[PDB]
Amino acid sequence: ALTQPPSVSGSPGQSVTISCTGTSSDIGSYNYVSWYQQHPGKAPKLMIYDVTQRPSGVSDRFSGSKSGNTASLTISGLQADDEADYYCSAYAGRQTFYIFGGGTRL
Amino acid sequence: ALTQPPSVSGSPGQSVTISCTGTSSDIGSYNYVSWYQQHPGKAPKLMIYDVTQRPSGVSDRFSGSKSGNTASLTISGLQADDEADYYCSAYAGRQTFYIFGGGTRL
Amino acid sequence: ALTQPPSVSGSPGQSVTISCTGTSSDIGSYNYVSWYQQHPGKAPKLMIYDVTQRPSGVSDRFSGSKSGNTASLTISGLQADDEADYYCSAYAGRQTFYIFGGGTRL
Amino acid sequence: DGFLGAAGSTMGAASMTLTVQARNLLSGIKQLQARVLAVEHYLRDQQLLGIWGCSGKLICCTNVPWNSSWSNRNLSEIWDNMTWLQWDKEISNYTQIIYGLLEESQNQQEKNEQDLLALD
Amino acid sequence: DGFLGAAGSTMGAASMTLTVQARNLLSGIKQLQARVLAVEHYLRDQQLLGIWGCSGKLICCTNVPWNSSWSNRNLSEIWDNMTWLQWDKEISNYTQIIYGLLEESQNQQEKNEQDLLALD
Amino acid sequence: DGFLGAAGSTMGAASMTLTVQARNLLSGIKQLQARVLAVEHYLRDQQLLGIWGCSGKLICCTNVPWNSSWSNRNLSEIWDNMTWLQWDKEISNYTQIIYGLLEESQNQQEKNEQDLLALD
Amino acid sequence: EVQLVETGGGLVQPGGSLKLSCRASGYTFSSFAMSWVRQAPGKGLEWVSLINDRGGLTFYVDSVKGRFTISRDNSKNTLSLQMHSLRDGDTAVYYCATGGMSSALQSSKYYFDFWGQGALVTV
Amino acid sequence: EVQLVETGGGLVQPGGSLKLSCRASGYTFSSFAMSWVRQAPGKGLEWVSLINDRGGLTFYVDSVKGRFTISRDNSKNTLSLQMHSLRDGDTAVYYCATGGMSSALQSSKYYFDFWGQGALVTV
Amino acid sequence: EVQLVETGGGLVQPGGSLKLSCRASGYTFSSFAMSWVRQAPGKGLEWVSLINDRGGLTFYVDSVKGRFTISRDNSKNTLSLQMHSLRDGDTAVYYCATGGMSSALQSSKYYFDFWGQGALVTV
Ligand SMILES: *[C@@H]1O[C@H](CO)[C@@H](O)[C@H](O)[C@H]1NC(C)=O
Ligand SMILES: *[C@@H]1O[C@H](CO)[C@@H](O)[C@H](O)[C@H]1NC(C)=O
Ligand SMILES: *[C@@H]1O[C@H](CO)[C@@H](O)[C@H](O)[C@H]1NC(C)=O
Ligand SMILES: *[C@@H]1O[C@H](CO)[C@@H](O)[C@H](O)[C@H]1NC(C)=O
Ligand SMILES: *[C@@H]1O[C@H](CO)[C@@H](O)[C@H](O)[C@H]1NC(C)=O
Ligand SMILES: *[C@@H]1O[C@H](CO)[C@@H](O)[C@H](O)[C@H]1NC(C)=O
Ligand SMILES: *[C@@H]1O[C@H](CO)[C@@H](O)[C@H](O)[C@H]1NC(C)=O
Ligand SMILES: *[C@@H]1O[C@H](CO)[C@@H](O)[C@H](O)[C@H]1NC(C)=O
Ligand SMILES: *[C@@H]1O[C@H](CO)[C@@H](O)[C@H](O)[C@H]1NC(C)=O
Ligand SMILES: *[C@@H]1O[C@H](CO)[C@@H](O)[C@H](O)[C@H]1NC(C)=O
Ligand SMILES: *[C@@H]1O[C@H](CO)[C@@H](O)[C@H](O)[C@H]1NC(C)=O
Ligand SMILES: *[C@@H]1O[C@H](CO)[C@@H](O)[C@H](O)[C@H]1NC(C)=O
Repeated sequence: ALTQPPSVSGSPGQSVTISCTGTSSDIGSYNYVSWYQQHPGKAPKLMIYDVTQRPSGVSDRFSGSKSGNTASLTISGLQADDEADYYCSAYAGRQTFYIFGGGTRL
Repeated sequence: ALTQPPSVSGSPGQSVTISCTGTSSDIGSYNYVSWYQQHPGKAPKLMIYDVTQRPSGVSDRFSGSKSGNTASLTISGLQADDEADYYCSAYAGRQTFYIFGGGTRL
Repeated sequence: ALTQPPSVSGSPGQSVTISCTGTSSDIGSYNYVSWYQQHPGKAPKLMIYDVTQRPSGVSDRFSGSKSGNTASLTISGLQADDEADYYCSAYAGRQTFYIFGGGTRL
Repeated sequence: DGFLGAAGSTMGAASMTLTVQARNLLSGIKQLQARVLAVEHYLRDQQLLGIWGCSGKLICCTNVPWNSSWSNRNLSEIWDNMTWLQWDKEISNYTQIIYGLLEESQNQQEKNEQDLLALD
Repeated sequence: DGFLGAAGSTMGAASMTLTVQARNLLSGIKQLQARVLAVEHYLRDQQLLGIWGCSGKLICCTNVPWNSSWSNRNLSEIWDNMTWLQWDKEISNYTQIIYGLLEESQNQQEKNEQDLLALD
Repeated sequence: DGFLGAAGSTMGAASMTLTVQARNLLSGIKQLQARVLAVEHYLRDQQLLGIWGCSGKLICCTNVPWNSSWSNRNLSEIWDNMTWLQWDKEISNYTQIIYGLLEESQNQQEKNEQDLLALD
Repeated sequence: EVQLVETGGGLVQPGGSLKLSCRASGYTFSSFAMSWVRQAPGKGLEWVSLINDRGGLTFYVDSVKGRFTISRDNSKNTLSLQMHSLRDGDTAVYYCATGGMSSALQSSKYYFDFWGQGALVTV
Repeated sequence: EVQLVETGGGLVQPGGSLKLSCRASGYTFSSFAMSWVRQAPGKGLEWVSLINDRGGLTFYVDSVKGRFTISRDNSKNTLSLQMHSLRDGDTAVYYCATGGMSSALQSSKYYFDFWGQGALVTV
Repeated sequence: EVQLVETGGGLVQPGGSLKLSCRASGYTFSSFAMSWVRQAPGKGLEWVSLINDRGGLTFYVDSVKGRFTISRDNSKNTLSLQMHSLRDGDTAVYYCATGGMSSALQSSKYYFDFWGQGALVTV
């Protein structure tokens, strides 16, 4: 599993970063670290895919990157409706297809 | 190894069942669960092979079946000369060829 | 790793044997057990290779053999300048290429 | 024995002489035409083995199940009590069906291998 | 469809009919010369596939990277919006370059396999 | 170099040009007969490689041990101090023996593979 | 536009079985790989199984390799997961999702593009 | 009619070796696969090794893979197991048996069809 | 006559990287396989990595498989080991050596024929 902070918060309008840390066999070796936003009571929806790509229909406030074995999602302009459980999901090769991190309560 | 009851008994003439329980990678996946009867001081002889097949020369009182991961041998018409150590033997694929259970003292 | 005596010694001029003991998957299966002499402060140099072969330039006092899973280096005619840390190195196949033993202080 | 020595032998025993007949498959205008046609026949058989995914093999196992309608004989009956001439007559009417299935099986295998290779 | 039925189809769809065209590749002196030349052509293509390390395969993945100068189209654009005739014209000038690279790649692979096998 | 450029080179160096000679192996009635015979020769060599279990390979390792009676030279002596012409003359008398052993080795391998595949 | 709806059973006892099927609409079903992901009631998400677009090649997480079967019918636009044994640790909301794989001639995914609403499987 | 008789050594010390050979009669030896099974004095049966009918392809249980060699001579009707190291845990009655495998062109076995009397190997 | 000289960095902190290069002279570099061996300050020798004579095929000890890259340039007569992460347990004197492999057409080695002086890498 990937490590995520149990809880992240900030003032409305502030840019808030949620990190995800893995190892060399997953985040490091493969540039496929997607991010999902799960509202309570709802199914997760895709927010970020590959490393820096954003699905059509997603606000330009959600962006991210990868360095070493650490990936991060930065949400600029924090809104009241952005507080949801966020998850990172990394490709880990053919033997382990996907590894999810623990959720972060924003 | 496969699990068998340490001891089984019954009245002469009674139908007595000796079970053998394995897991999905052996009894479950492969329908090759033979049974052997080992008289004290003697080599084991084949009593049942495949799942329901009986070798020629074997009395029709010995029969069996398989359900889920449990195989069983039923001996109808129990005789005084049928008390012997019975073993189940299951095929477990190419990596583990055969697994024997603990003996049952009938 | 291979097992070697922590310390070996003898009188000058005496033939002194340093053993190396492994297992069947290494010393036993493959006849490639080299020996090295490491003088303090210096890089190791090759003394014995294969099982009984000696590199050109090496004195004929250094010889060895293999029996079972035990290899040995015998140094006849022990000199004051022969006291160095000796190591055995065995080939262990394709999965583990080389295994070194602990050093012996002669 | 030599070429076709196993023709009267059981199907099992004759499988150990597959190389002998194979060697003897390849070994004035009409004569030249005959040689050209022999070459084309040989290549048609090799192409067919290629399509099925066998290539340079004399014994090739596949993923096509036996229908049981083509022949309902026991496995030991076929291999121990029949010759290849009798077998060829026995399933002549199903030869093209079997060939079609073999081609389809290899096509699916090739796509699955390609997609398996595509995984990073 | 049958022979060349997929000629106007996209590159992706036509890959499922590779066996049909393959079967139709092999299927008075001038006529005999024509048959001989058809055989030589077929064998030249088979030899070339052999050299590249593909042998009896219709779809063969390799270790040669795409240069991006040969064609800079998107992967989905090439496979979903083009036919094979258009593609063949688009990269005609780079065919021999690609073939040369494929030959070199297999030669290195063969040596590495031999040296890997040499390890006790 | 090009075709046969390595003919005078050592056995080791010439193994890196195996594809060049291979390409040049395939590249009025008497002329047509000559082309047909060239095709038959090529196919005989390919069939022989197929029987041995090598198929589309230029370097093929096998399971037949070296007898030591065929040649007792050192491995480095053969590969570094001899040409292929000298080697071919040196072991000409044992060529058919080696070929026979190679055929037998593949036959056993095929049966063992089939029986290994038969295990559930 | 694009929709995925999970339909399946409710409460199952240990040692039984339960089939869960996802119905797809709004896109070409046969053009995308499908997978199942589950969320235990008090935990995050974990991947369970993956099937390609054709349906012939499948992958599973080791914890379910001998218990779950994943299959699809591209003519019925239906993805089915048939689960056996169903241990107490298998209680979770199961979701079907589009993505997770691409068949060599398509651009890479390695992400789950579209998610259904999910169905709760209780042991 | 069908008979199998084990002949071999008695008491061996740890680190030594012992060869055990099974002589067959009453059936065509070369037509059947052969295997060895052992029974510790106070336990049940366990499989030790398997050799096919030709003798070229062999399988072993992991606990003896680097110690035991199984071979057969179909002209001598003899099955031989050559054991090395022979640890205290190897004390058992060893039996040779016909069955356990079939060479693709034969009906399936996956059972041990005929057993010998056995011989006791003591470490 | 034959010489191998290691050149590289000194003190590195955990999480960084360090490249160590061995320069060869006195023999044909491209004719021999090369390897790296390390000695912790208070221990004996252990094998780290092996590269063949061509440089295309490499092997590593499991403890460094995801961290170290071994490469060679046969025109520059240079062997390079690029190390990442560099944990406290990686402090050692690193040596480059000729031997450890032979490319099928050469007589067997399976020994390290020639050693350099070594360079100390401290974490
Ligand atoms: C011919 O048939 C007889 C049947 O008894 C058999 O014993 C013999 O070996 C056969 N010979 C062959 C196939 O050459
Ligand atoms: C056997 O062949 C018949 C057609 O003759 C077909 O309908 C049936 O499905 C086949 N059996 C199998 C198992 O494919
Ligand atoms: C074929 O096998 C069946 C058992 O499934 C048996 O009843 C029948 O007699 C066998 N026939 C032959 C010719 O062996
Ligand atoms: C093939 O079909 C013809 C139809 O007339 C029939 O007479 C013949 O017996 C069939 N052969 C086989 C082997 O089914
Ligand atoms: C021809 O092109 C049209 C484009 O709309 C496509 O729908 C149709 O399937 C194509 N037919 C072929 C390639 O046979
Ligand atoms: C692409 O081709 C050019 C020559 O046209 C070459 O210089 C360049 O290195 C190639 N790119 C790659 C990645 O090989
Ligand atoms: C190709 O991919 C790029 C993104 O890398 C995109 O911007 C472009 O529009 C794509 N072109 C086509 C024809 O799909
Ligand atoms: C190939 O080169 C010729 C040079 O005249 C050029 O006209 C033609 O467009 C080129 N074709 C491609 C596909 O690059
Ligand atoms: C010819 O032989 C000489 C021997 O000194 C060698 O140096 C040279 O490279 C050889 N040339 C070839 C094989 O082309
Ligand atoms: C070498 O060849 C001779 C026959 O010339 C043969 O008797 C001998 O057994 C062969 N050696 C090996 C190891 O096969
Ligand atoms: C061959 O190797 C032996 C050692 O086994 C050696 O004595 C002999 O001189 C070598 N010959 C050549 C030509 O290298
Ligand atoms: C082959 O045999 C002939 C027999 O006369 C002999 O003269 C010749 O030297 C032999 N050649 C080899 C390479 O053994």
